[PDB]
Formats: sequence, C-alpha cells, structure tokens
Amino acid sequence: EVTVPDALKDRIALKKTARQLNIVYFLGSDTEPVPDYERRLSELLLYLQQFYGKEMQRHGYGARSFGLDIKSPGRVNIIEYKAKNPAAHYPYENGGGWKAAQELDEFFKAHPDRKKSQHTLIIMPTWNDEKNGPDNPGGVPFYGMGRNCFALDYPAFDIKHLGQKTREGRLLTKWYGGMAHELGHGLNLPHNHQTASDGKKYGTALMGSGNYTFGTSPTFLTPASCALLDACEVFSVTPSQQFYEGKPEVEVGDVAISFKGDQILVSGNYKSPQTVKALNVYIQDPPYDYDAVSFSRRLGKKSGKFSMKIDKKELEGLNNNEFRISLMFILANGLHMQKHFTFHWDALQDYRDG
Ligand SMILES: [Zn+2]
Repeated sequence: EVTVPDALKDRIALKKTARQLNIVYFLGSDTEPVPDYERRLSELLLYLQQFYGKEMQRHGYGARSFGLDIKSPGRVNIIEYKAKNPAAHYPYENGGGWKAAQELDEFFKAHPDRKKSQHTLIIMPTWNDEKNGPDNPGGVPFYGMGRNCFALDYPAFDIKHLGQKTREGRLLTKWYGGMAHELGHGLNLPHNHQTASDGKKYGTALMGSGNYTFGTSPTFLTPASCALLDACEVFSVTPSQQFYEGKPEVEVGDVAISFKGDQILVSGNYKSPQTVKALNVYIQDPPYDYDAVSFSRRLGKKSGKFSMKIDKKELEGLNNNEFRISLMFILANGLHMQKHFTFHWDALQDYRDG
C-alpha cells in the first residue's frame, strides 16, 4: 500500500500541464533494476516537482511545476527501457549519453504514445565494479544534454535520507542535489549566482556552479531561472502553445547601458513576431566559465521598451576588473536570444548602439 513520506506531507496542488517530462529507467542488456525503484524514484521526483513548483509560486507564477505522468497516487509512470547493448556501451565518457539518447529517439519513434514532451530524464543504475558501487555510485551519464538529463540510481537513493547527517544523507545531497541541478539544465537553465540580497534570505541558487546544496542547505531558484521555466515546454498550461520550433527572432534596438554611482542602467526596445515573455540580465566575470549574477524583468508583449536598474552591491562573488553584461530575451515558445557587452570597472564607459 502507498504511504506518503514525511517530506511530502507538505505539498501544494499543482496546475495540470499540457506536456510532461518523460521519465525513463534505462537498463543495459546485462543490468538489473535497483530494487524498489518505482517507489523510491517516484518519491524523489515528486519532491523535486514540489521544489520547482513552490519556487515558481513564490515568484508569482502560481502553482506551476514540470509535468509528470502519474500512474497512481504517489507513483510516477516511469518507462522501463531495456537497452540493446550492455551497460558498458553507455558510459559517462566517450558519448555514452548521446548513444543512449539516440536509442531512446528510436524507441519513441516506434512508440510515440509514450512520449509526452521533448524533455526526458534518463536514470541508469550505478555500475558495480572496482570503482563504483552502492557506496560510491557512478559509471553512467550524469549531466544535462540538450532537452534531456541523465541521472543515476543506487540502493540508498531514497528520500528517507534527506538532510540526515549520515553517510547515506551525504550521498543523497550529492546525487539528488546533482539530479536537481542537472534536471535544471535539461529544463533549459544555465548557471547563475544568487544576488547578495537573495543569498542572505534564501541561500544558494540551485543553478550555481558550486557544489550541490539541494536537501542540505537552503536552496532556491532565482527570478531569472523561473523566467526561463515559465517558457519551458513541460511547465506549459496552454495546449495551443508550441515549443522550440523555428528560430528566436528578436530585434533589439537603441540599447543603452550606463553607469551612475553604484547603479547600472540598462534600456532599449524590442520587437518579435512572438510574445517576448521576459528579459534576463546576466553579469559575469571572465573567462568567456564562472557563475554570472542574474536579474529578470517581465515583458509580456511582442514589442515595447525595456528598462532595468541594477545595484552594483548586489553583484556578490564577482571580483574581476573585466565584466560582461548579457541581455537575454525569452520567447513564448521557449527559445531565446542574447546580446553581450563587455566593460572594465577601472575604465567604465557608457554604451550606446551606433
Ligand atoms: Zn551545471
């Protein structure tokens, strides 16, 4: 019988989505499933869905998370896929993830009813050899890759260890926190660093480039991350909206970036055949990669003006004389385009388009 783990007693009802993240449990031809994976992974995926949804709600989007196909209460409809080759054919290195994704493309072409969006989370059991095992999982792809994400499973991959000061709890923050961040990449998120103010109130940005924090110390999603998720296919509540087709078409004009005291003033105009959902601004140190501090403003029109004032004291962690400001325009179909501008703190020069 299904029971709800204590970590899921506090949970919000989520909006029904038009597209769902596919969950594939990917087994080499010689690979057995890790026991109880249906329960363990359902619990972990539903808790992760709550994290994303509560953060979207906190940022004003309502109770919107990535969609999941639910088989029964507390149980995600996980596709168990038995692969054509042994697990050694799909390693972390040397294109293992690409080979697995290609094979799943064929599976979904043969069984299109099982595909619910362009986004897939592929989970593979750990290898068990002289390097990896239940106490040191690994061997398998573990990264975002395009719209897909690869993560791993092992016996103690179980929400009951969340936040426990134990060997298994530490393992969970590494591999579940890892899954949370890598899934972010699969959901179109780049890296970004919290602002000074957000760091003090909410902790560490999920998509920061440092060590995984999820489940161990306060972790949150930035406004810029949530603006991208707003335009992510598996967060859609609008069946008529198509995602990722074509090219990102945004005309940006009369761009001006000026510096006055501790304020950075960014302005210009935009025009697109699509609704432009939002502007994200990233301020980043070289090399051109360390985490950029991000900011976001809603737009919501096909044409208009944009204006953002950024306080330099929010730029926590930046320490280079050279810095780059990137303007990212996010479109309703989930594509985006960026423009970049480079400056030096010891020789600040206001920018204006020619
Ligand atoms: Zn990353």
